[PDB]
Amino acid sequence: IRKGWLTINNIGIMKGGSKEYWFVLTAENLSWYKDDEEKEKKYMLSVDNLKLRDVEKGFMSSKHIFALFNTEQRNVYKDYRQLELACETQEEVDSWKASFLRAGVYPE
Repeated sequence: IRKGWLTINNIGIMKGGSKEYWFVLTAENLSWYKDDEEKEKKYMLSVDNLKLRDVEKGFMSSKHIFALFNTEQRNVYKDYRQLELACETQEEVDSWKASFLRAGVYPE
């Protein structure tokens, strides 16, 4: 339902460091790509069995941050941290959060 650039702050330490990925969100799944060519299909998350949260109060304010997480089903991202997603502006974060909620991501 939505396509665009989206930064991930929590990436495995072996390949860690905040990185920007091309992200496609649809009703069924979350698809991550290296670039807007939409070729790699490196990894994905299921829309169902996910929860959407705001970032911790007092956390870094250099980026507009929100996170995807879960505790009830085995649909969790790599067990390193909660999937912290970030954007340059608040509008992009709100757009992504709304798209996730429409897709079927449970709020909080």
